[PDB]
Amino acid sequence: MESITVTELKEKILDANPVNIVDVRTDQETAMGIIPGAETIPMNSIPDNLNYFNDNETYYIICKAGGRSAQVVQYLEQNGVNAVNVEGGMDEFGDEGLEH
Ligand code: NA
Repeated sequence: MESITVTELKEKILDANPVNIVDVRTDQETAMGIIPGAETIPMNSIPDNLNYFNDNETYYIICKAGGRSAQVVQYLEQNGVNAVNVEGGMDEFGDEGLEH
């Protein structure tokens, strides 16, 4: 499985194009704020939303703590999707600069 740190993810903002981020937390959690540009698809619904993922692209998956997102990454890869886990989750990403 592939993974990157939150520090690495933030520095990605300084790159040419924005990366694809998928926030798999639940509704009330995302209600507290999300990373600008992130798509919200709860983990439980990932199996029914495979059509969202473009096979030619890569998706960075984030959750509250980093474990559940890793589970989603493995699931996605085993279904032909390119995914990377964001280590530490939103806990480590922090509550600064989020979209409310
Ligand atoms: Na959504």
